[PDB]
Amino acid sequence: LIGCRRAEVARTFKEIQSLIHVKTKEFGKTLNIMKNILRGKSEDGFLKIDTDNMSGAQNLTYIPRFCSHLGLPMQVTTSAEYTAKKCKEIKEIAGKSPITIAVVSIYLNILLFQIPITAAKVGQTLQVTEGTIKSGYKILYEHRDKLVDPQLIANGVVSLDNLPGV
Amino acid sequence: NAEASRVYEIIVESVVNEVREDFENAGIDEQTLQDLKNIWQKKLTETKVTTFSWDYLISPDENLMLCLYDKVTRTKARWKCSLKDGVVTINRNDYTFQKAQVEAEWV
Amino acid sequence: GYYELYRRSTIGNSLVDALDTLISDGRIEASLAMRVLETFDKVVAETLKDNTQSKLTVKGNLDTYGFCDDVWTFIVKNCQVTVEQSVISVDKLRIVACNSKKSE
Amino acid sequence: LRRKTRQLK
Amino acid sequence: SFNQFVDYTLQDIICEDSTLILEQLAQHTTESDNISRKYEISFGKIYVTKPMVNESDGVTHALYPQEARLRNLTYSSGLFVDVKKRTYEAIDVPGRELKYELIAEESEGKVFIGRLPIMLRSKNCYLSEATESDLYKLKECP
Amino acid sequence: TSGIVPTLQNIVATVTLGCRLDLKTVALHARNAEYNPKRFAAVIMRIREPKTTALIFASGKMVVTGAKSEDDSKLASRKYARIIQKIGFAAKFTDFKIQNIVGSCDVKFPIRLEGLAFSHGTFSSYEPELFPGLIYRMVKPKIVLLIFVSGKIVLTGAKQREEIYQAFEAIYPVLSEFRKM
Amino acid sequence: FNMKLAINAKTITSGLKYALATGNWGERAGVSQVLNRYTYSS
Repeated sequence: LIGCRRAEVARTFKEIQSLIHVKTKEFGKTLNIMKNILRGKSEDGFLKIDTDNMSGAQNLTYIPRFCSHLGLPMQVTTSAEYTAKKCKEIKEIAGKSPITIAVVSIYLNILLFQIPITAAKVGQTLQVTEGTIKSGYKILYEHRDKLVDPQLIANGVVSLDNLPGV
Repeated sequence: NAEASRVYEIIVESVVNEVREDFENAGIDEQTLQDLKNIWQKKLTETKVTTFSWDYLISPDENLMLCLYDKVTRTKARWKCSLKDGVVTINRNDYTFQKAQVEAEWV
Repeated sequence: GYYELYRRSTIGNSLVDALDTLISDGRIEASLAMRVLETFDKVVAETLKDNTQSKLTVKGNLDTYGFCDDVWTFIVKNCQVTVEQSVISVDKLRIVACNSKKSE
Repeated sequence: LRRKTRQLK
Repeated sequence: SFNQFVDYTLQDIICEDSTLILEQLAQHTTESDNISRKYEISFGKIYVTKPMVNESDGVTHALYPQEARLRNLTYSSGLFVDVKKRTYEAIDVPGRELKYELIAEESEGKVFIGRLPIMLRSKNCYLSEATESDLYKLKECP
Repeated sequence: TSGIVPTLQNIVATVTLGCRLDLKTVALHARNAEYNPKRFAAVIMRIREPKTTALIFASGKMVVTGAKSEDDSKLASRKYARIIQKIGFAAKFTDFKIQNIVGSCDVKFPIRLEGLAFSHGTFSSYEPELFPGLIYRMVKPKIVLLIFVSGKIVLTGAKQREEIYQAFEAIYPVLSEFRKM
Repeated sequence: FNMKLAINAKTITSGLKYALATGNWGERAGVSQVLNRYTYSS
């Protein structure tokens, strides 16, 4: 996980748990201890500026891989990346896990681009509860104007009425 | 309760059907089973409950319940008790069940 | 061996009030007494699970609760019960319960 | 002491 | 030769060593654990994708030979075999012949086994079905 | 300075009763006493008036949790020891040491947690996959803090009041700089 | 038992890639050669 985060290519905890059968508590404690001793060795040796490489969220780096798992086109992926970037401004979902934020942004832009993929398929592919995805879409329906890229709706490729209401 | 009545009926019938071989293995007379059933029925009738046809320390005519629990979970105040296979004697009236969801809040 | 709870019930106390008479009359020995009580407990446990279909559930306020020797004791007060509906208000109710794990 | 697992062609 | 290899020889190589059986003996000191297990992993049909590439971040996209030459990639396609898992159990009675039965754990399921490099203008390659204008669009010389 | 003082919600303390205790009898005779030796090697009791919970061990060691103030924990330990006196054991009260004082508060503004984790990276560990709160480990005093997007702050690991209060007073300027909207 | 750990796809991938990148055919040299692009007839 540290090697994935350092190369700006970070996977999630679920990925590493899918490969390595390790309990969540011991893996988190081990990650914390190794981050502490890595910072200590950096201070003792060559000091390294983090510049958002040990970032806990890193939700911009999950959008292309998660869109590839669903077989989405690129413009859906960049719209989802913009939506996930603008989701940080929303204080109601700022505490959500970045996997859930990425998934609800992807699902919002799937409904925006009329891609025929159901919430059940997104939940099955990315192992997020369908109720969680539906609640995230419901809580993001009030902020439709800020999340959707203004230049996309300006060019007319997508329109805000395509999103079903709650 | 007629359901408790037939439950107690099959209790007394199964007991007096099963005790007989123990009484014969003990060698005592067969009348010791019949009068036992008779006095058991007289005491159930004089119990007058069920119809028949025959400073912090712990220290009959009491509402109690005897049962078997599958899982009991505790929260800050609430108590889930999933009791099973019990008999009740509240208000001098007998009841029988298979499941019991007991919820009570801890003060 | 199995659990021993139903002696405190109406049929149980009626039976243990009748075996004491035969104890006093010199009709039953001690060994026969607790083996007939054990087989009565086995009989009531085995036929109380198969051929009954009633239901009960209780809401209330528990006063004193305890778990020792693998039994659960509850003293719930101001409690209302429902059978299968009919509602009964009970001022105080005592619960004694055991595990489904077999002893010995 | 017996081998726990073995190959089967 | 390459089309013969992809169309027929890959399945033959898969089917020649498809079954993989591991017999776990009972190894029982007492007769309580006199059960022997037999785990079988069997490969089935092999599937080949169109040529593709996975990047660092995990996004996988269709790879065309012009991009593979420029980015120093390998023009390859994925191989996926169907794997069925069999678990057998037998009562290990000495003298009595073992008779194994399924415990209905027959879980089966394409699994990725590797990347076969694709010869250009072969049947798996994108350029085989491309017309002259399609080749000019892909910056491939006709 | 800060306009709000944190309020305590749990104080964990210990008492040495100084006598070997038979956990079998204290479970049967005390009212709210739970003893499951397979599950746990102690007896759990709780009494209503301080809303606390005592873990009593065979060696006479005692743990009191759930108290709001140190006087409340002292009174709770007093009454549990009085229960042990009334149950038939010579449990002399010997010492009372409070180990944990966890208190919560609210700064009443949203917090940018990723920026706080990036800036004070030597004391912070933000992993929103596991837990949605930031773990800030102050070196002086040794108080750990759970920081949230709603502004709720949980200060944990204090021995008396003058660690959690100054921990909040020191953590307020480094959270006032991070504001959302 | 993890199937992702059971089947190491890098074995097949690296074996084919190594035997095609180098001329070595095993584990015969010169089997794979860099294609000549001096002229079309070449």
